[PDB]
Amino acid sequence: SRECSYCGKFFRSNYYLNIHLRTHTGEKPYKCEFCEYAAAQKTSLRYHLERHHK
Amino acid sequence: RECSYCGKFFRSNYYLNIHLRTHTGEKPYKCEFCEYAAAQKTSLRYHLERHH
DNA sequence: TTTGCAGAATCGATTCTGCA
DNA sequence: AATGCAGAATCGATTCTGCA
Ligand SMILES: [Cl-]
Ligand SMILES: [Zn+2]
Ligand SMILES: [Zn+2]
Ligand SMILES: [Zn+2]
Ligand SMILES: [Zn+2]
Ligand SMILES: [Zn+2]
Ligand SMILES: [Zn+2]
Ligand SMILES: [Zn+2]
Ligand SMILES: [Zn+2]
Repeated sequence: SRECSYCGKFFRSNYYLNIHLRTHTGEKPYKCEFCEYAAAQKTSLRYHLERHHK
Repeated sequence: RECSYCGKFFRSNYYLNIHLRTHTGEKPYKCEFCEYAAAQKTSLRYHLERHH
């Protein structure tokens, strides 16, 4: 589907809905190699690298 | 009135002392419903309003 | 159509400031 | 002057979206 069971928002793809769901479940598949930081979305990890590891 | 972490200036020593918590992470405001702790009162107040 | 990059927008959480 | 409450202003870690 494309509607969130938690917050009711509708998304443009099933693909992004499933990414969006992590925000409510806690699931965070992108692990920082350098610390114990994890992120739901690639961009959060990328920012985390640029700012805490430099 | 000057902070030694960030160099910023403030209007008073009272507020400088509160400002330092943002760096030191001393968080005297404490939620009696979750392990949430804050440096400034407004943060604890916001926290109570939407969580509890 | 489904997946993905990339970076701007968002808005929760915090800091700053007007006034007492 | 020093303290303090309250909300305006700001910030930034994440979400969302133009594009491919
Ligand atoms: Cl304390
Ligand atoms: Zn949702
Ligand atoms: Zn969208
Ligand atoms: Zn890291
Ligand atoms: Zn580090
Ligand atoms: Zn400072
Ligand atoms: Zn709490
Ligand atoms: Zn929360
Ligand atoms: Zn910003």
